[PDB]
Amino acid sequence: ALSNQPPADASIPQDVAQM
Amino acid sequence: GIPGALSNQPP
Amino acid sequence: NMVAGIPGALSNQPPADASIPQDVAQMKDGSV
Amino acid sequence: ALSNQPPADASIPQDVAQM
Amino acid sequence: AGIPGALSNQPPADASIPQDVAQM
Amino acid sequence: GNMVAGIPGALSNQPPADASIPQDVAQMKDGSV
Amino acid sequence: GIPGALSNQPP
Amino acid sequence: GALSNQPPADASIPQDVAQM
Amino acid sequence: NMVAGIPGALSNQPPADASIPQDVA
Amino acid sequence: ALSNQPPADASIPQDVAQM
Amino acid sequence: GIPGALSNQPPADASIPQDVAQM
Amino acid sequence: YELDYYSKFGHTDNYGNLDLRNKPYTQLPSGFVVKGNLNISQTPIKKLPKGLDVGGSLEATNSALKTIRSGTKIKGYANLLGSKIESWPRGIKLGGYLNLTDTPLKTLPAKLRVKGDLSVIRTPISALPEGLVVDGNLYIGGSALQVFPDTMTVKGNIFLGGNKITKWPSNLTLGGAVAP
Amino acid sequence: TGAIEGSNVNAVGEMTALIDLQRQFEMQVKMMSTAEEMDKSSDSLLRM
Amino acid sequence: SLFNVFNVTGSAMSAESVRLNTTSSNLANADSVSSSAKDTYKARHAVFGAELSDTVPVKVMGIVESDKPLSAEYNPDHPLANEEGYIYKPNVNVMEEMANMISASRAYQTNVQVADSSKQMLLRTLQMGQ
Amino acid sequence: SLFNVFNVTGSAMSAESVRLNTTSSNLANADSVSSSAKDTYKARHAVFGAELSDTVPVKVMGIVESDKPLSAEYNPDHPLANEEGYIYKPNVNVMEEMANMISASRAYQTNVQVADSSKQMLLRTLQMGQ
Amino acid sequence: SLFNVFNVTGSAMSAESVRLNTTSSNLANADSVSSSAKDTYKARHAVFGAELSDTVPVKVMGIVESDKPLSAEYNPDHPLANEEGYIYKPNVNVMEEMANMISASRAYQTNVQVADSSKQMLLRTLQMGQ
Amino acid sequence: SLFNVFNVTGSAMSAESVRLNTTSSNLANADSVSSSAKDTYKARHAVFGAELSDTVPVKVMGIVESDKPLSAEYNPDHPLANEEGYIYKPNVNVMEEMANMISASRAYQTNVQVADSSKQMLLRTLQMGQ
Amino acid sequence: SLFNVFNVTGSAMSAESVRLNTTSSNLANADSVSSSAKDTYKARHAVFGAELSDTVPVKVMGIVESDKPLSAEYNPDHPLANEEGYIYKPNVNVMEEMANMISASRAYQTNVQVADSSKQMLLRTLQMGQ
Amino acid sequence: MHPALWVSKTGLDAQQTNIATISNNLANASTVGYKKSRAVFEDLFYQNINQPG
Amino acid sequence: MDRALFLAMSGAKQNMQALQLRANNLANVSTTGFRADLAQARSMQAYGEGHPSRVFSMTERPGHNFAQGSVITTGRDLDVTIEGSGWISVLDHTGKEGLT
Amino acid sequence: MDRALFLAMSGAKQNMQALQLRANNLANVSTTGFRADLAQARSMQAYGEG
Amino acid sequence: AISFDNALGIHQHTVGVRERNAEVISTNIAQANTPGYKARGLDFAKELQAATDKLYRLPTQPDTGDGNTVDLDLERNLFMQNQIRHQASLDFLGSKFKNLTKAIKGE
Repeated sequence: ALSNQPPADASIPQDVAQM
Repeated sequence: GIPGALSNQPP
Repeated sequence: NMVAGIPGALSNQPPADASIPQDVAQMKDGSV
Repeated sequence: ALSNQPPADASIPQDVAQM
Repeated sequence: AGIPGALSNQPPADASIPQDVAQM
Repeated sequence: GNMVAGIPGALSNQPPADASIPQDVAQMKDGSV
Repeated sequence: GIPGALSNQPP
Repeated sequence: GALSNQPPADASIPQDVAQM
Repeated sequence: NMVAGIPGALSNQPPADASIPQDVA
Repeated sequence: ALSNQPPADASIPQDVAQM
Repeated sequence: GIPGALSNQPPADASIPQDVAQM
Repeated sequence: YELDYYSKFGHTDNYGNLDLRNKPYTQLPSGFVVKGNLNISQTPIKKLPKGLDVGGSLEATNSALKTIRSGTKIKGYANLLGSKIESWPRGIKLGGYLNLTDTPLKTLPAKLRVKGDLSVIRTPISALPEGLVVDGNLYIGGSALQVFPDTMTVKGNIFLGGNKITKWPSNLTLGGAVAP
Repeated sequence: TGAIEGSNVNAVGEMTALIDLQRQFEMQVKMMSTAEEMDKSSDSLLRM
Repeated sequence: SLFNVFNVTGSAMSAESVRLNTTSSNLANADSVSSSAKDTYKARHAVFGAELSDTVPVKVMGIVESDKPLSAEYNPDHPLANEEGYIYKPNVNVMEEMANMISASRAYQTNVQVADSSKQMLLRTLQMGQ
Repeated sequence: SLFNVFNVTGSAMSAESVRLNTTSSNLANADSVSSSAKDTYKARHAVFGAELSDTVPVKVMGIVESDKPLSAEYNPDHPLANEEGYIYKPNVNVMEEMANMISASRAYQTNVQVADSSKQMLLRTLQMGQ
Repeated sequence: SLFNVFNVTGSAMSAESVRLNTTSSNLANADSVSSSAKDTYKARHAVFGAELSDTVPVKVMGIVESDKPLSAEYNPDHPLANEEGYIYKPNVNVMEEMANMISASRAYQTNVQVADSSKQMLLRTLQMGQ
Repeated sequence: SLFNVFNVTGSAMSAESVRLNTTSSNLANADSVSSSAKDTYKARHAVFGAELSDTVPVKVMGIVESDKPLSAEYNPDHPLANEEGYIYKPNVNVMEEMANMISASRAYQTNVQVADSSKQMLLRTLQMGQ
Repeated sequence: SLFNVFNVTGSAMSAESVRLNTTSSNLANADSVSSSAKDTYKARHAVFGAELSDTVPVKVMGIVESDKPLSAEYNPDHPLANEEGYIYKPNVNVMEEMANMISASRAYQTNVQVADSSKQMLLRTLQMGQ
Repeated sequence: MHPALWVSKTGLDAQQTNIATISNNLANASTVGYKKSRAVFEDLFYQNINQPG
Repeated sequence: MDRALFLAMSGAKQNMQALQLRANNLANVSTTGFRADLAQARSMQAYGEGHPSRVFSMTERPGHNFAQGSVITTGRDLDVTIEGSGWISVLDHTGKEGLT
Repeated sequence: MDRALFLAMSGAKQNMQALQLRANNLANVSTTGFRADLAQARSMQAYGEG
Repeated sequence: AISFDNALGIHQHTVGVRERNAEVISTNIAQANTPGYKARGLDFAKELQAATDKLYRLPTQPDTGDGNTVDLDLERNLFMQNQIRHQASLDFLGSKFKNLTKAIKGE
């Protein structure tokens, strides 16, 4: 699946609220 | 569409 | 039609062991 | 051998009387 | 034929002779 | 000079709460510097 | 260079 | 690589860097 | 006149093993 | 080395005295 | 020839005068 | 010798099925009751006791069974494959199929009812009894049968298996098909 | 009288025989492997 | 078309690698009571799929959690304990995860053999005639 | 031909797989007093047979149950206890299953060597003519 | 006449092929107890022959069963046992089957080289005077 | 330009070698409390870069020490102890060093295959047209 | 004349084959207290020779047993025990026989390389001038 | 199966029955009028291998 | 191909036979009045033309361990053990006298 | 691969569950008016072709 | 006569069938873990008739709740046999043109 916009970085937070 | 699949985006 | 399900340990079980979700077990027959 | 129709699945009942 | 006491994989029905095994 | 940088391997692939990578190095992952 | 880079020469 | 016109020096492994 | 026998391991061992049939040997 | 007599067959006796 | 070399023939022995006598 | 009460206990499973495979028993006590299935395969038993009751199915494959006496109650099926039975008694209450393949069976009871399938494959039987009713599949392949009675009833398929039938029943209603 | 004679099997004697039979068995297996390895190599002679 | 084979084997290896990472996250969270999202971790299982209707690639159509109940532990003094003192833990089963680890690795390696063997067939076809 | 070896060796690969699965069901049912089908499980054995029909493939002709009597144990208070109070357990012998497990694995792997050996002979037979 | 070497090398290829098929059947039926004690499988072996009445072809003169006594095993549990609880097994020796596998494969491929090199000599003969 | 691949894979060979030698210095100095430069050893790590803007070489831009605090140990009678009785040791973690050793070695070898495969594509390019 | 090389390498290969068979017998008879006629086996060794006075072929000139004493073992209950209860066993040493297995095989294969290389040189001489 | 595997298995099966026989004797150590049972071992058939008959 | 494959195969096959012979002794540790079987190897040279380099090894049963077994005291009148060396004459099912 | 891997896994998994039932019995030895729980295994065959 | 259909024989079609057979075996191995998938077999004689189909394989052992009828032992052997026979078909069909070109050019 070749897109034109670089994929965003994954996020692994301690709380999803402070994300 | 698998009924009730987990998602990959912050709830 | 499309056939699918969870592979591996969970499916290779007798149906009494309700590890597989009910709707996923339905997919193991046929779908469209 | 081969056949023209799919083979049936396997039955693993906890009570053969109810199949 | 061969072995005399082979099993049958079909579920018990008590009405149909199992043809899975070599019933001869 | 629009590069991406960081410590390869085990240090980076821990979740950010570990705080093993220096903050200066960790911020060169978005294309800065 | 890297702000926290280490030198290869004696301190 | 980065070819230079003077031979590189040998690395020094001192037990104490003051005595170098 | 023929020269026949079992080839392989069954003939390349001492005859005291007695694996080859007598008629064949 | 070539000869006119076919080479003799080996013996490998179980006991040499028996021969 | 080499001294002490083994021979490829049964080893003439004792019992059965046949070997003890015939050279 | 003969099976005793204590010897009976050592050949019974949790749900009450008697297993006598290869066991050297010659005769069973009269009025015998089995909680579940009965297996007398490969046994030197030549006769079944009068008043025999089986709570399950009778298994006598490749056995020496020859005589079954009337009044026997069998809840499940009867499997007498490869045995030495020559005739089937009248009045057997059979709750299942009757498999008589490769037996010296010669005679069958008149108006016999089989609640399951029936097998006479490779049997020296010469003719089927009048008024035969079969609720399952009938296999006569390799047997000596060549003439059917005037009236018979088969609710499943009829398999000739190779034997040639010349005289078909006058009154016959078939729920399935006929195969050679 | 009043006693039964058992077997005279020396358990240690059998065990030490076993370990020697294993090693001698394995060494000859290596001889079989190196015999076919030499045979495979000496096949490029006819490989013009 | 042996290039279609590479798609099937390539899709298979992707599917088996997804299952391995799912197994890795199950082993790492077999004793985790808390979570970022305020819901107890449930054992995850990627769902394979086949669009049978020649070459049928295997596709992962999503991760589906096991429906087995969370294993409750009597820990009355734990801060997260309920009114009756029970804390709930993931329903990960150790034995079934080890089988998935063994199965995912073996299924991954056998698809490499098919891809390598299919690669030789295509190269041999290039030599046809020439 | 050398391709017949693949059919013969391949049949043994399936044959030893049947005996392995039978042994697995024996080990898993060595302590099962109850059973669906109203039958106290008895030890099952896969009886191999040469189907002569040069090349002699091996076929499984059917699974046969053990002739040993069931192990009776006095458990009077069990719901499955008879009038005398004995419950019956399968006649699975652990030692023979472990021996069968070893033999089935050893025989399975030596059939792989024969298939591999025949594969090389066919490849060299193809290099002739090139 | 013009291809005498091919008829001899080719005969060896057919001869050594039969010996591999026989080896495969012996290993695949090493644990086939079958029934009775005289219908039990026995290790089979091809017999090579050379009629020296130029070139001497190798002809297989039929498959011959081994004369080794059957391997007896005490097992009064198998339903196909006998009065003394013995099941007789095929007289197949794994070590001699492995050696035959090595000998057959190498000898088969050796004749490939001779047959392949024989064609080269024929091709060079056509270039005489050119 | 497949020669550019040799500049990319070859750069990774050096880059993965630096990370391996970095790992060795961390493994050997995980218990070293003293130093020749009067500063306690800290787990060093390489920094990879990609000047993305066709072929993007990977270059090490410098070695950087870990941000983890030094591991303190209560050794009140050691010559190097402080007033509170603690000595400080390098913050080297065994588990991450093993992962670096596994990752760097596998990354080093997977670039050999690309450099070896790219070599073959160039040789066939020279053979084009003839 | 490179055909002489064929004689020398062929004689060397024959000598190595004799040494390998001697090693094979020593390994098989390293545990034999008995013998065919009447004399305990002693470790055999082929004798190579060079008849130097071009090429010097290597010829085997006979088999000579090792002069090491037979290893006496205390087996007093053995039927073949002497007056002191000692039985004698062959003086085969495992370590030196394994070295012979390695040395003979590697020496055998390098002589094939020389003959194959020498075979090419003769062919290029035939093509000289045309 | 290699014959050595089954020969050893017979010894394991034989000793298994011996343990079961011993276990019953110790179970009935207080049973009034009980007689102890002992297991008797004997060697099995001896077969000529290097002879056709 | 080299005849050393079969020379080593014939030794490996015999080592298995000696292993089985020792296995029967261990399977018969508790057997009553059981004499352990002795196992050894014999070297038989392949006499013929050529250099004497090929010698086969085959296992044999030279004898048995006739030592006194371990005596078990049972306190039973119908149990007897032979003191020192001796035998008891018995006839098997074939009516053939044999020592036990 | 072979299905005997999951056939044995489905057996080892149940042994742990049986072990849990026995663990609850021994934890409740001092409990008042506690009725012991019995554990048994049921043999269920996969009926079908083959 | 003298046409490509007769010059090439049936070797022009066998190469295609061995490719289709290899694709199906690759599908079976990949779909071995997906439950509900039924192993597909290809009938060689059917594509022979199509030259001058896609059946189901009946299992030798029961399923384990998946319903998947793929035996990985069988698939590997059938993939090995097909690959060996595929190379032979290329050798047969390849030499058809090599002989054909030598007849035309005479050299």
